[PDB]
Amino acid sequence: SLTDEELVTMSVRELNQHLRGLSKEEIVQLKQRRRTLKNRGYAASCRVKRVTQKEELEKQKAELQQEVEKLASENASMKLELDALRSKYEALQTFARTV
Amino acid sequence: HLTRDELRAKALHIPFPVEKIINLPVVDFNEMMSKEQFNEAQLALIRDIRRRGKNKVAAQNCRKRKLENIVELEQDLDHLKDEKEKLLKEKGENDKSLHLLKKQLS
DNA sequence: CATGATGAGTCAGCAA
DNA sequence: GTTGCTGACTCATCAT
Repeated sequence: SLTDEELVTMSVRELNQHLRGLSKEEIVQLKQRRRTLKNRGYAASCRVKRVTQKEELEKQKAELQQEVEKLASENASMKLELDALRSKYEALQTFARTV
Repeated sequence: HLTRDELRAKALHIPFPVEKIINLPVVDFNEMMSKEQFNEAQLALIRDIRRRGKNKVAAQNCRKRKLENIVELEQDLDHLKDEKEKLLKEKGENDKSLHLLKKQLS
């Protein structure tokens, strides 16, 4: 007989060398079995690329998320310092106009 | 003509239509079930028709949520890139304002 | 028992 | 005819 891995990686031509002692229906069923194992791999490969794309999108999102949160936090912390400096700056200009 | 599930149900003398077996709400299904005297074969077929009918809806809903979740992730990436650009622009103007104030003060 | 979500596998049908 | 995809259905689980 033949295993699942041996059959799925077998080319069509190479499968023609493993027909010793098989009926016409046994050959058709063996090819149909190879097609089924092929479909099992197509489905698994289709799901690998979908998981790959999703995890890659969620990786960029998490990286940009912590990037944006740090930017928003540092911008707010610095805006406070700029408002305090500008507030003291305008008080000096106001005091200078008194002179 | 009659689907395979409809033929199986009538072959076991099930009086309900297949659409009713699948789509009746749980409460109406239980009370209807309680007014009958089914044997084990009949009960198992009714449950099998209902379970498969409901699960294939759950399977297609689950596939559609995967596609929608990808659209949301790409929307999330699009907004995050805009938010980062907006915060960088805000950080730039605030940097230029603070630099000049420190420069005028020498 | 009831229910719903989900990965893996299977089949059908498509385009190439 | 084969290949690679993919929507659809089903089973097997996990959870409430």
